[PDB]
Amino acid sequence: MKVRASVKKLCRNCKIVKRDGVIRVICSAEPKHKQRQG
Amino acid sequence: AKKVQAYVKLQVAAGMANPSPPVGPALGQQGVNIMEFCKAFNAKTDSIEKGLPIPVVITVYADRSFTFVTKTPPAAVLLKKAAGIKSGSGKPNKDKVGKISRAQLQEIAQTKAADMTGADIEAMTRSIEGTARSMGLVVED
Amino acid sequence: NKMDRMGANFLKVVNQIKTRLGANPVPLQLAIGAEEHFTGVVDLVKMKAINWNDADQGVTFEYEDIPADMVELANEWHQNLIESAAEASEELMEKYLGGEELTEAEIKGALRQRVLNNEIILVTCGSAFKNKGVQAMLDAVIDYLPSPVDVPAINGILDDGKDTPAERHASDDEPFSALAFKIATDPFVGNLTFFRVYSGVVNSGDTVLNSVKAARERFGRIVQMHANKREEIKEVRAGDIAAAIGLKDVTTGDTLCDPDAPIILERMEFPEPVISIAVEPKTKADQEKMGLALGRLAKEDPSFRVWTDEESNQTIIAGMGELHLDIIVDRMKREFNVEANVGKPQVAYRETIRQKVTDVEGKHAKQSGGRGQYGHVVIDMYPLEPGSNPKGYEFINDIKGGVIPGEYIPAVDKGIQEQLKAGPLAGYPVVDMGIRLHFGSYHDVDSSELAFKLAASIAFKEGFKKAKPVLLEPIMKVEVETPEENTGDVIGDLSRRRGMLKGQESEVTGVKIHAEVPLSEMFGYATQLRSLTKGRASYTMEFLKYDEAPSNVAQAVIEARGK
Amino acid sequence: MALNLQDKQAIVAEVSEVAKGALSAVVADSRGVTVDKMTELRKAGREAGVYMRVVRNTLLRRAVEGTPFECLKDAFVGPTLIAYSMEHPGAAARLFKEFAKANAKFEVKAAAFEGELIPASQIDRLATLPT
RNA sequence: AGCCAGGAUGUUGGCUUAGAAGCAGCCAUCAUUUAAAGAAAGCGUAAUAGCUCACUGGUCGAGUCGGCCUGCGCGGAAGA
Repeated sequence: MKVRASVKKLCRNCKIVKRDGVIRVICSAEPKHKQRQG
Repeated sequence: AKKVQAYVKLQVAAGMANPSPPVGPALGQQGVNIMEFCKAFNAKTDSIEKGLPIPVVITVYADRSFTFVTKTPPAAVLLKKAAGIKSGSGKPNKDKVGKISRAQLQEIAQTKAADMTGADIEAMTRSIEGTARSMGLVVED
Repeated sequence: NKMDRMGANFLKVVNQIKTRLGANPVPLQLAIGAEEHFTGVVDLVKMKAINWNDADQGVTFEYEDIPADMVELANEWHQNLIESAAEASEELMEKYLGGEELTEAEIKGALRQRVLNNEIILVTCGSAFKNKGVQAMLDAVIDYLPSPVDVPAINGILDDGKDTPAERHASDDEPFSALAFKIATDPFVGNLTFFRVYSGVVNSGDTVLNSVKAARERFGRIVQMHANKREEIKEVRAGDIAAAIGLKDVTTGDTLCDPDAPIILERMEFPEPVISIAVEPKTKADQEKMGLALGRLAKEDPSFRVWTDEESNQTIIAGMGELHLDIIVDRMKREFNVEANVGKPQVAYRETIRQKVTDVEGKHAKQSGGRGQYGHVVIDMYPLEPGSNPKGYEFINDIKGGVIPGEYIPAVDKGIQEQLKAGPLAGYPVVDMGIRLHFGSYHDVDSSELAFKLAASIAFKEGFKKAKPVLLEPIMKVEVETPEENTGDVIGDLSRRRGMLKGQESEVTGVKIHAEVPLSEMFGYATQLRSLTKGRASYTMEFLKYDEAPSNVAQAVIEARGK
Repeated sequence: MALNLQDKQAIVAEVSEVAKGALSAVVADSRGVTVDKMTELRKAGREAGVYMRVVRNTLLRRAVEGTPFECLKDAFVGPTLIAYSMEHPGAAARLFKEFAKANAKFEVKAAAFEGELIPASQIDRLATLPT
């Protein structure tokens, strides 16, 4: 998981969820697009 | 079992019967062999194309044979061997992009309307006209 | 083998052999227990279950009763074996049709005949590590595999081929007629030649005429083997494998016999290697001490070819995989104590003009102060398309002005021959090249062709470089036959390399795919090919054309010498 | 855009072609082959006429509000997609013949010979006309 | 919003003429066939496969979709 401080929707199927105060990106296509903190 | 679902689009032109030699080997598995290497093309394509633009067949039958609903000559080879000019893509901006006439389009219908049809023989005429014309340009006749 | 391991099954393996390879396997055994419940083997002829003993004590058998957990399936494959054996001949079918089972002896003989005629394959199970099933496999070895004479009689041939020129068979009276099938490297006595005596009797020191290699040989000793230990024995007879010592001329596949000539045995076939690299010892002084071991190894092994190179001074070798060359390089370091550090084979670039002819001259004379006489010729640099003249050099004469001396015109072509072989681009032989000549200067005295040749040298080296030939790189015609699982994958690798491709045709058991690849890239291509398709691909690499490609590796020789 | 005003336009524009001629059809969205579908709507044109308009702008209520100023029961677009095909030449013309031939042969659905009707009399085809 | 499905046989494109593939480089080229042909979207894109840029009629009945400014927040934010 990337831990970049500026997470975006890098692809089509990368969505933005807000688990536990932190904004996480859960990508359903390429697990390279899992980025951690908003 | 169906129409051409062996769509490995690669072959020689209609000069030498679907020569793999000019097809190239990026084609995975399909079954071209000595059963139908020269089966129907060299028999009933002599009025279609011999050494000009030719999209190739990938058709196979339903009873261990090779048969399909065959069609007539390719339009981009009829309205281009009757037009002289071999343009189209490649130089479509500053030069003449191929000779496409109205009688050329009606003749392209008359030549490639055997089983290659559309909403009518006139719709297939619009088809072969888009063929001759959307190569990039046309001739003034 | 290896039933003892996790997920191991028997009927699935039987189905595998039945379906994939195309044969017909019949169970001669059924296994009691799959992974660790494996405790022994139940049979379908004896119809009794064997439970071997504990670790490394599996010598015993302890014949025991078939457990009821497997009685039904044992009965099913028993009857299936019964009918499949009765399938051998008619008198075994009707007797069974009468409501009576055949007996062990005739089932065994009938199946054994099936194996002789190569119709069937029998399967036995076991676990060579837990020491179970080995003896019961030996049981099958005895009961079903042909003995030397049970096999059809060997097809011997005279110096000419017929249906039965030399009907040979295993006999103490038959002529000594055998096949030297294996050589081995022995440092002590030089070589060590295995041979399987098809027919006859031969003794120590006795004569033998090498029917193929056209010489007579002798047997300094005849040693049968215990996997390494050479047992000294007096003589060897038919059906008895042995290793001959000292016979010099023979290599693999040759046929050794008496003077009565069953000279031609059928085979002279061996595969072609696919990997190639070059080698070099601790220093270039030991090169003969390296080529010597290489010669021994190439006389021992057929597929491994020591390949002295003419273009460069390297010694390249060819094998059938990364592992085979690896044993060879260590075996070379180990048995022949000269270590060779390895690299890639050098490339084979080339030179030729595109299409254009260019007019050029080169002038210099000699005798202004009374010296010897000169030469001078005008030339124009026309190429032909790659592959136009099969002879790499074609000439047309046009001398009309300053006509060079009557015995000097052919030497002008033969001197531009030197410039062709020289290849003023990077030293490489210019190919398909042509030169046309027009002018010059002469008298009716003794001029020097060498001056015309140097003159032609300056002319060649300028006019070629300014007519802009092409610096080509070796491109090979490739053929690869691989199953339909990784056609796309192997083609992908090829295109990532330099993929120029030929076509596609579906064989019975795969796909026919040919292509065009650079020899600068195909070096280690074999291991990668097999790794991309589990090693189910067949392929050979051969030359089709030379061609150019944008590459900054094109200056190595230019760096070593030349422009 | 499938708008309400443009739909009030297109519904009447599709109802006029059946208010001047004869019966039409539809075709659902369940199964269509490449060559079959292309050349088959092609042959629809070549047999019935250039009056083949596979348009689906007859929403199960939009048609019932725009076309149904007469024959108000036109909410039979509660079936699947609509590939319309009217015909000018006679009552239930070669277009309706294509409908009947494609309802069950070499196809998925051709509107199950629902057709249309200006007369809409008792349930019987028109074949009591010997010649 | 969820449930029913349809993208060539002119077009290995007239094509960097062995295509670079019915949707690689490369040019453009709806090409009527439209609940549709882009000479294309993720998988074969150097190949077909079954899912399919796109698009829609069916389904189903009250809200619905993106923006712009903005109050207040959140992550950024790790020491003895």
